[PDB]
Amino acid sequence: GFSEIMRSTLEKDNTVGTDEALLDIYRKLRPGEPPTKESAQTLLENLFF
Amino acid sequence: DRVLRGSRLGAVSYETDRNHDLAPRQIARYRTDNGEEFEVPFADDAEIPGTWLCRNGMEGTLIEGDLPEPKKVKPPRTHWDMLLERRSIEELEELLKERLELIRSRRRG
Amino acid sequence: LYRRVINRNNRLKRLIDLGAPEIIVNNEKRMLQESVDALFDNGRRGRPV
Amino acid sequence: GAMLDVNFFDELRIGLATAEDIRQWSYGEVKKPETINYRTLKPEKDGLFC
Amino acid sequence: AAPVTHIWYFKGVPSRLGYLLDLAPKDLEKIIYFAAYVITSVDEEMRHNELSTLEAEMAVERKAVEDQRDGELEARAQKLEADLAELEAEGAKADARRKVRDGGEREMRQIRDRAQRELDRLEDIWSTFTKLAPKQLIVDENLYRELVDRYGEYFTGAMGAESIQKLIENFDIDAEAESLRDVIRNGKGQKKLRAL
Amino acid sequence: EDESEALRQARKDAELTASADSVRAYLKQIGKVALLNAEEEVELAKRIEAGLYATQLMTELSERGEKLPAAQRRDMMWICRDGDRAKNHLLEANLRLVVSLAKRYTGRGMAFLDLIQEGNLGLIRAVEKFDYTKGYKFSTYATWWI
Repeated sequence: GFSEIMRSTLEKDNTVGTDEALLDIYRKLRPGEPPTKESAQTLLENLFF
Repeated sequence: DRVLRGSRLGAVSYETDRNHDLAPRQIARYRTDNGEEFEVPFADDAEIPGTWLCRNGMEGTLIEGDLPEPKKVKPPRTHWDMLLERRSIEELEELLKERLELIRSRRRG
Repeated sequence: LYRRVINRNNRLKRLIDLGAPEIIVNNEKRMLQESVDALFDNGRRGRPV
Repeated sequence: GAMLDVNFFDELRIGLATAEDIRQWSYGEVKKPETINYRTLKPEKDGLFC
Repeated sequence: AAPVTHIWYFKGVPSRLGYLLDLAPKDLEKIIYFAAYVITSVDEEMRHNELSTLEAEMAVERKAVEDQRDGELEARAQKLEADLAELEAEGAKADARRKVRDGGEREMRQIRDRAQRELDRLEDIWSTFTKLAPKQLIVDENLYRELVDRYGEYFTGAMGAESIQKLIENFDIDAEAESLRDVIRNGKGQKKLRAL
Repeated sequence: EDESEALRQARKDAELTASADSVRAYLKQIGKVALLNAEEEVELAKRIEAGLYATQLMTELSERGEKLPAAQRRDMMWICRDGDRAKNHLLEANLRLVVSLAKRYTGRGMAFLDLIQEGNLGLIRAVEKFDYTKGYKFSTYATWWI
């Protein structure tokens, strides 16, 4: 709430919906693969945790 | 461990490059299939073969029309041969008739 | 590199002699193309051999 | 020009070589990947050292 | 047993093949590794004659397609009248009697969307066949297959190094030379820099 | 959401990729056609053997033989072409098993795509010598040749 730059990137994200961001992450990182939401869902869990 | 002494598989014998007299040699003018002529210097007492593998990579025959007729080997094996070595004549005829009736049922029903 | 190019070219010539589907022939020709690329400059286009 | 290159040159014309130039250069079409026979240690027929 | 492009005249910057054919290097790598086809040649006379006859043919095809689509509309209307007979003739709920109608409308929407998507694909392939020209890339294999088996005349299209050899075969250096001389004579800006 | 058009649109953008990994390009290529079952393989072997005998008999009648009717000539020519179309269908169907076998033979001498390609040539040999009347699945017989 205090963070100004985080607030400006909060309003400036142009993507709402968690899986709508998940496919964005998968499309930027993967490209050459279908969305298949659960495969994008596990990947961010797989890549860091 | 070793002293790193290399040697290619070759022999070096130093004689004088003499050019005054040599062995007398004929010349065979081989010709390929695609109108290409090549020359091989063969000796006098030398059986000249009718065909020869020239620099073009194709089997160049001798341009003198001797034509020794090698009568080459059979074609190795075809898929027809692989079919025929396990099936029967009336079996293939029956399958032909089945698929012919199938094209009847396809086109005209 | 010369052995790779000779191998893939002879296999491609065998494949066209055999009569092969389009996917196998195109994959073989792409392999031959990448082999000649590796011969003239390895490590230029993508992964070095 | 030269083929054994006795020392009298003036120019070294580089040039983009065509397929006719390459198959006119060569002395034979190598068509086998066999380098050296495994036992007799001599170069093979139509191999890379033929 | 099949031609090959030299990597020096393709991958070095600037790509000399890319300048000689005025292709982008992304397009060049997409061609010469068999990732996308290229229309190496095209016809004109057969193109415009059968453009007339085939615009009539694709209009016939779209008419039969719309006949299939409103036949699907008739089938959905009959199933919706079945939903009427099963929702407002016996004892049914207030909103479950209309959720079946909303599901039938959903089915009609996705059915007409399917017919609309193949309609747009047929329209796209007709637009592509009208705007066909040499040195054009065609990505999306299925579109190239449909274009080939529909209009296998009027053009040739190969893929890879043999297509590149065909392209340099059908290329006058003098025509492109005088074209670029005229462009560096008259033009300006980024077109002048690229033309130089 | 399956029918979310951003998802299938991103799929349509993701198939439009460069993919300089040529192995990944070939795998994306072979992932297109779907896999068969036993009745499919039986029908394909039927078409292959029928078209083989059809082009054999057409070769026989091509030498000095019967002047064929245009109709019988047309249907047997369609049979001949459909046999090889089914054959290419079979090979392109079973490319994936070849990749499954050659994924374990890697790492010693040959590279990966050379292994996949020679497995494909063995697959061609297997579907040449494959019999369907023995009542076994095709992958069982093809595994030996691959």
